[PDB]
Amino acid sequence: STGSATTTPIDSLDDAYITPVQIGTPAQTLNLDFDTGSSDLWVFSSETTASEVDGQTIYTPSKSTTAKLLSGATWSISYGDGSSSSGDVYTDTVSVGGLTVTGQAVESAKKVSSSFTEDSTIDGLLGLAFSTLNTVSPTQQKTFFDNAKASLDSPVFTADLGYHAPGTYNFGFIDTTAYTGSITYTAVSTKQGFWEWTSTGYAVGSGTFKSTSIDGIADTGTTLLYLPATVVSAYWAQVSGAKSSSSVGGYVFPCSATLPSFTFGVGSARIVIPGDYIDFGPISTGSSSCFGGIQSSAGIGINIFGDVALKAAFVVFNGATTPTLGFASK
Repeated sequence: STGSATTTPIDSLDDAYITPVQIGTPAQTLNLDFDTGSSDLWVFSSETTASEVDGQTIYTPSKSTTAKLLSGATWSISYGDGSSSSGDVYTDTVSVGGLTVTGQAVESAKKVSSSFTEDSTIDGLLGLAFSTLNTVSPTQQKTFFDNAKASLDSPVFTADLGYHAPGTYNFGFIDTTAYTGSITYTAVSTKQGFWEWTSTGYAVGSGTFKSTSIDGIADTGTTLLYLPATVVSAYWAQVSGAKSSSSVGGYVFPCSATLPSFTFGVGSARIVIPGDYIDFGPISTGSSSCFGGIQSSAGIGINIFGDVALKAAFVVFNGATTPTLGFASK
Protein backbone atom coordinates (compact mmCIF):
# COMPACT_ATOMS: atom_id res chain seq x y z
CA SER A 1 0.00 0.00 0.00
CA THR A 2 0.86 3.68 -0.31
CA GLY A 3 -0.64 7.01 0.60
CA SER A 4 -0.20 10.54 -0.74
CA ALA A 5 -1.57 13.71 0.83
CA THR A 6 -1.12 17.39 0.14
CA THR A 7 0.08 19.55 2.98
CA THR A 8 -0.72 23.28 3.04
CA PRO A 9 0.77 26.25 4.93
CA ILE A 10 -1.59 27.64 7.58
CA ASP A 11 -0.65 31.25 6.81
CA SER A 12 1.44 33.45 4.53
CA LEU A 13 4.67 32.84 6.53
CA ASP A 14 4.56 29.03 6.49
CA ASP A 15 4.31 29.04 10.32
CA ALA A 16 3.06 25.44 10.07
CA TYR A 17 1.54 23.00 7.58
CA ILE A 18 -1.77 21.13 7.75
CA THR A 19 -2.70 17.87 6.12
CA PRO A 20 -6.22 16.42 5.90
CA VAL A 21 -6.71 13.20 7.82
CA GLN A 22 -9.81 10.99 7.79
CA ILE A 23 -10.78 9.65 11.24
CA GLY A 24 -13.60 7.24 12.03
CA THR A 25 -16.61 5.77 10.26
CA PRO A 26 -18.12 7.62 8.49
CA ALA A 27 -14.97 9.68 7.98
CA GLN A 28 -14.49 12.85 9.97
CA THR A 29 -11.87 14.94 8.21
CA LEU A 30 -9.55 16.96 10.43
CA ASN A 31 -6.57 19.07 9.37
CA LEU A 32 -3.56 17.90 11.36
CA ASP A 33 -0.04 19.18 11.86
CA PHE A 34 2.29 16.36 10.79
CA ASP A 35 5.15 16.47 13.28
CA THR A 36 8.30 14.38 12.84
CA GLY A 37 9.45 15.69 16.21
CA SER A 38 6.71 14.04 18.33
CA SER A 39 4.84 10.76 18.42
CA ASP A 40 1.27 11.42 19.52
CA LEU A 41 -1.74 11.66 17.20
CA TRP A 42 -4.10 13.93 19.13
CA VAL A 43 -7.16 15.88 18.13
CA PHE A 44 -9.55 18.55 19.21
CA SER A 45 -12.73 16.67 20.13
CA SER A 46 -16.21 16.62 21.60
CA GLU A 47 -14.43 16.17 24.94
CA THR A 48 -12.24 19.29 24.70
CA THR A 49 -13.10 21.91 27.33
CA ALA A 50 -15.54 24.07 25.39
CA SER A 51 -13.85 27.35 26.38
CA GLU A 52 -10.59 26.03 24.92
CA VAL A 53 -12.11 25.44 21.46
CA ASP A 54 -12.09 28.38 19.02
CA GLY A 55 -12.85 27.51 15.40
CA GLN A 56 -11.25 24.08 15.20
CA THR A 57 -12.96 21.07 13.64
CA ILE A 58 -13.52 18.46 16.32
CA TYR A 59 -13.54 14.68 16.34
CA THR A 60 -16.68 13.22 17.90
CA PRO A 61 -15.99 9.56 18.79
CA SER A 62 -19.64 8.83 19.59
CA LYS A 63 -20.46 9.45 15.91
CA SER A 64 -17.89 6.87 14.71
CA THR A 65 -18.92 3.22 14.50
CA THR A 66 -15.30 2.13 14.67
CA ALA A 67 -14.21 4.25 17.66
CA LYS A 68 -13.21 2.32 20.76
CA LEU A 69 -12.33 3.79 24.13
CA LEU A 70 -8.99 2.58 25.42
CA SER A 71 -10.09 1.86 28.99
CA GLY A 72 -8.22 3.86 31.63
CA ALA A 73 -5.70 5.28 29.17
CA THR A 74 -4.55 8.87 29.43
CA TRP A 75 -2.05 11.08 27.64
CA SER A 76 -0.25 14.34 28.38
CA ILE A 77 2.31 16.13 26.22
CA SER A 78 4.46 19.25 26.47
CA TYR A 79 6.18 20.62 23.38
CA GLY A 80 9.48 22.50 23.02
CA ASP A 81 7.64 25.81 22.61
CA GLY A 82 5.91 25.39 25.95
CA SER A 83 2.52 24.43 24.54
CA SER A 84 0.70 21.39 25.90
CA SER A 85 -2.39 19.22 25.72
CA SER A 86 -3.86 16.18 27.48
CA GLY A 87 -6.82 13.82 27.49
CA ASP A 88 -8.04 10.24 27.06
CA VAL A 89 -7.55 7.71 24.29
CA TYR A 90 -9.57 6.06 21.54
CA THR A 91 -8.59 3.77 18.73
CA ASP A 92 -10.21 4.32 15.37
CA THR A 93 -9.67 3.95 11.66
CA VAL A 94 -7.33 6.64 10.35
CA SER A 95 -6.62 7.31 6.68
CA VAL A 96 -4.03 9.63 5.18
CA GLY A 97 -4.05 10.19 1.42
CA GLY A 98 -5.60 6.80 0.69
CA LEU A 99 -3.54 4.84 3.24
CA THR A 100 -5.66 3.29 5.97
CA VAL A 101 -4.63 2.12 9.45
CA THR A 102 -7.20 0.30 11.54
CA GLY A 103 -6.99 0.52 15.34
CA GLN A 104 -4.88 3.68 15.38
CA ALA A 105 -4.58 5.40 18.76
CA VAL A 106 -6.41 8.72 18.47
CA GLU A 107 -5.72 10.83 21.51
CA SER A 108 -8.71 12.96 22.40
CA ALA A 109 -7.89 16.30 24.05
CA LYS A 110 -9.72 17.26 27.22
CA LYS A 111 -7.40 20.25 27.70
CA VAL A 112 -5.23 22.29 25.32
CA SER A 113 -3.00 25.28 26.08
CA SER A 114 -3.69 28.76 24.75
CA SER A 115 -1.45 28.54 21.67
CA PHE A 116 -3.52 25.63 20.38
CA THR A 117 -6.86 27.34 21.08
CA GLU A 118 -5.65 30.46 19.32
CA ASP A 119 -4.75 28.53 16.16
CA SER A 120 -8.11 27.88 14.49
CA THR A 121 -6.43 26.19 11.50
CA ILE A 122 -4.86 23.27 13.36
CA ASP A 123 -7.27 20.56 14.52
CA GLY A 124 -4.53 18.43 16.10
CA LEU A 125 -1.15 16.79 15.57
CA LEU A 126 -0.02 13.61 13.89
CA GLY A 127 3.32 12.54 15.30
CA LEU A 128 5.89 10.87 13.08
CA ALA A 129 8.88 10.52 15.40
CA PHE A 130 9.64 7.16 16.99
CA SER A 131 6.92 5.52 19.06
CA THR A 132 9.18 5.47 22.11
CA LEU A 133 8.20 9.15 22.67
CA ASN A 134 4.47 8.41 22.72
CA THR A 135 2.91 9.71 25.93
CA VAL A 136 -0.06 7.38 26.39
CA SER A 137 -0.17 5.73 29.80
CA PRO A 138 -0.20 3.05 31.11
CA THR A 139 0.75 1.49 27.76
CA GLN A 140 2.48 3.50 25.04
CA GLN A 141 0.82 3.53 21.63
CA LYS A 142 2.28 3.40 18.12
CA THR A 143 2.43 6.20 15.60
CA PHE A 144 0.50 6.11 12.35
CA PHE A 145 3.71 5.36 10.45
CA ASP A 146 4.72 2.53 12.80
CA ASN A 147 1.29 0.92 12.39
CA ALA A 148 1.30 1.39 8.61
CA LYS A 149 4.90 0.21 8.05
CA ALA A 150 4.47 -3.51 7.46
CA SER A 151 1.73 -2.80 4.93
CA LEU A 152 3.69 -0.21 2.96
CA ASP A 153 5.36 -1.07 -0.34
CA SER A 154 8.54 0.34 1.19
CA PRO A 155 8.97 1.32 4.89
CA VAL A 156 9.35 5.05 4.27
CA PHE A 157 7.59 8.34 4.24
CA THR A 158 8.66 11.53 2.53
CA ALA A 159 8.21 15.21 3.29
CA ASP A 160 8.17 17.68 0.44
CA LEU A 161 7.21 20.98 2.04
CA GLY A 162 6.48 24.01 -0.09
CA TYR A 163 7.79 27.54 0.22
CA HIS A 164 4.68 29.73 0.40
CA ALA A 165 2.90 26.86 -1.36
CA PRO A 166 1.42 23.40 -0.86
CA GLY A 167 3.62 20.32 -0.69
CA THR A 168 3.26 16.59 -0.20
CA TYR A 169 3.59 13.84 2.37
CA ASN A 170 3.97 10.41 0.77
CA PHE A 171 3.89 7.04 2.50
CA GLY A 172 5.39 3.84 1.16
CA PHE A 173 7.15 5.13 -1.96
CA ILE A 174 9.71 7.63 -3.27
CA ASP A 175 8.41 9.94 -6.02
CA THR A 176 11.48 10.13 -8.26
CA THR A 177 9.91 13.08 -10.14
CA ALA A 178 9.77 15.24 -7.00
CA TYR A 179 13.47 16.13 -6.71
CA THR A 180 16.53 17.05 -8.79
CA GLY A 181 19.73 15.04 -8.83
CA SER A 182 20.14 12.23 -6.35
CA ILE A 183 19.09 11.55 -2.79
CA THR A 184 21.94 11.39 -0.28
CA TYR A 185 21.26 9.21 2.72
CA THR A 186 22.78 9.73 6.16
CA ALA A 187 22.70 7.84 9.48
CA VAL A 188 20.02 8.31 12.12
CA SER A 189 20.23 7.81 15.86
CA THR A 190 16.94 6.85 17.51
CA LYS A 191 18.38 6.99 21.04
CA GLN A 192 16.40 10.12 21.92
CA GLY A 193 13.30 9.09 19.91
CA PHE A 194 13.87 11.61 17.13
CA TRP A 195 15.01 11.54 13.53
CA GLU A 196 18.42 12.64 14.76
CA TRP A 197 21.32 12.97 12.35
CA THR A 198 24.62 14.79 11.87
CA SER A 199 24.98 17.49 9.28
CA THR A 200 28.48 17.77 7.81
CA GLY A 201 28.66 21.56 7.91
CA TYR A 202 27.41 24.85 6.53
CA ALA A 203 27.97 27.85 4.30
CA VAL A 204 26.65 31.39 4.40
CA GLY A 205 25.67 32.81 1.03
CA SER A 206 28.49 32.40 -1.47
CA GLY A 207 30.97 31.64 1.32
CA THR A 208 33.18 28.59 1.36
CA PHE A 209 31.53 25.60 3.06
CA LYS A 210 32.77 24.93 6.62
CA SER A 211 33.15 21.25 7.39
CA THR A 212 31.92 20.69 10.95
CA SER A 213 29.60 18.18 12.61
CA ILE A 214 26.19 19.49 13.64
CA ASP A 215 23.97 16.98 15.43
CA GLY A 216 20.27 17.83 15.11
CA ILE A 217 16.77 16.57 14.42
CA ALA A 218 14.59 16.68 11.30
CA ASP A 219 11.42 18.26 12.70
CA THR A 220 8.50 19.17 10.46
CA GLY A 221 6.61 20.47 13.51
CA THR A 222 9.12 23.27 14.20
CA THR A 223 8.88 26.40 12.03
CA LEU A 224 12.42 27.71 12.09
CA LEU A 225 16.00 26.47 11.76
CA TYR A 226 17.78 26.35 15.16
CA LEU A 227 21.54 25.92 15.10
CA PRO A 228 24.52 26.56 17.35
CA ALA A 229 25.18 30.18 18.28
CA THR A 230 28.50 30.19 16.40
CA VAL A 231 26.80 29.21 13.14
CA VAL A 232 23.89 31.59 13.60
CA SER A 233 26.19 34.51 14.43
CA ALA A 234 28.21 33.84 11.27
CA TYR A 235 25.00 33.94 9.23
CA TRP A 236 23.54 37.18 10.59
CA ALA A 237 26.94 38.94 10.50
CA GLN A 238 26.44 38.92 6.71
CA VAL A 239 23.16 40.87 6.94
CA SER A 240 23.44 44.64 7.26
CA GLY A 241 21.63 45.93 10.32
CA ALA A 242 20.90 42.48 11.74
CA LYS A 243 21.11 42.03 15.50
CA SER A 244 20.02 39.68 18.26
CA SER A 245 17.14 41.26 20.18
CA SER A 246 16.38 39.93 23.67
CA SER A 247 13.06 41.81 23.69
CA VAL A 248 11.85 40.37 20.38
CA GLY A 249 13.37 36.99 21.20
CA GLY A 250 15.90 36.42 18.45
CA TYR A 251 17.72 37.80 15.45
CA VAL A 252 15.93 40.55 13.60
CA PHE A 253 16.94 42.50 10.51
CA PRO A 254 15.72 45.39 8.38
CA CYS A 255 12.86 44.16 6.20
CA SER A 256 14.58 45.86 3.23
CA ALA A 257 17.63 43.59 3.56
CA THR A 258 18.64 41.09 0.91
CA LEU A 259 19.22 37.85 2.84
CA PRO A 260 22.01 35.47 1.86
CA SER A 261 21.27 31.81 1.34
CA PHE A 262 22.28 29.22 3.93
CA THR A 263 23.72 25.83 2.98
CA PHE A 264 23.79 22.73 5.17
CA GLY A 265 25.71 19.54 4.49
CA VAL A 266 24.28 16.06 4.11
CA GLY A 267 27.30 13.83 3.76
CA SER A 268 29.15 15.14 0.72
CA ALA A 269 25.94 16.67 -0.63
CA ARG A 270 24.60 20.17 0.01
CA ILE A 271 21.12 21.66 0.51
CA VAL A 272 20.80 25.37 -0.21
CA ILE A 273 18.15 27.38 1.65
CA PRO A 274 17.38 30.49 -0.40
CA GLY A 275 17.62 33.79 1.45
CA ASP A 276 13.89 34.48 1.04
CA TYR A 277 13.05 31.35 3.06
CA ILE A 278 14.79 32.94 6.04
CA ASP A 279 12.49 36.01 6.08
CA PHE A 280 9.60 35.64 8.56
CA GLY A 281 8.23 39.10 8.14
CA PRO A 282 7.62 42.13 10.35
CA ILE A 283 8.15 41.55 14.06
CA SER A 284 4.76 43.23 14.51
CA THR A 285 2.21 44.58 12.04
CA GLY A 286 3.57 47.63 10.22
CA SER A 287 7.13 47.30 11.51
CA SER A 288 10.11 47.77 9.22
CA SER A 289 12.05 45.23 11.36
CA CYS A 290 11.72 41.60 10.39
CA PHE A 291 12.22 38.32 12.25
CA GLY A 292 14.84 35.86 11.07
CA GLY A 293 14.24 32.23 10.19
CA ILE A 294 17.62 31.00 11.44
CA GLN A 295 17.91 31.29 15.22
CA SER A 296 20.21 30.04 17.98
CA SER A 297 19.51 26.62 19.54
CA ALA A 298 21.36 27.69 22.69
CA GLY A 299 18.98 26.96 25.54
CA ILE A 300 16.93 24.41 23.58
CA GLY A 301 19.45 21.65 24.20
CA ILE A 302 19.27 20.35 20.66
CA ASN A 303 19.67 21.66 17.13
CA ILE A 304 16.49 21.56 15.04
CA PHE A 305 16.26 21.32 11.29
CA GLY A 306 12.74 22.70 11.13
CA ASP A 307 10.56 23.76 8.22
CA VAL A 308 12.92 26.52 7.06
CA ALA A 309 15.52 23.85 6.29
CA LEU A 310 13.28 20.95 5.35
CA LYS A 311 11.21 22.89 2.79
CA ALA A 312 14.42 23.46 0.81
CA ALA A 313 14.65 19.68 0.28
CA PHE A 314 12.88 16.48 -0.59
CA VAL A 315 13.29 14.48 2.60
CA VAL A 316 13.10 10.71 3.02
CA PHE A 317 12.30 9.29 6.44
CA ASN A 318 13.47 5.73 6.01
CA GLY A 319 11.93 3.51 8.68
CA ALA A 320 13.81 0.37 7.72
CA THR A 321 15.22 -1.83 10.50
CA THR A 322 18.11 0.60 10.64
CA PRO A 323 16.46 3.99 9.98
CA THR A 324 18.16 6.62 7.81
CA LEU A 325 17.38 10.07 6.43
CA GLY A 326 17.64 11.08 2.82
CA PHE A 327 17.92 14.57 1.38
CA ALA A 328 17.69 15.80 -2.19
CA SER A 329 17.54 19.23 -3.75
CA LYS A 330 14.36 20.06 -5.64
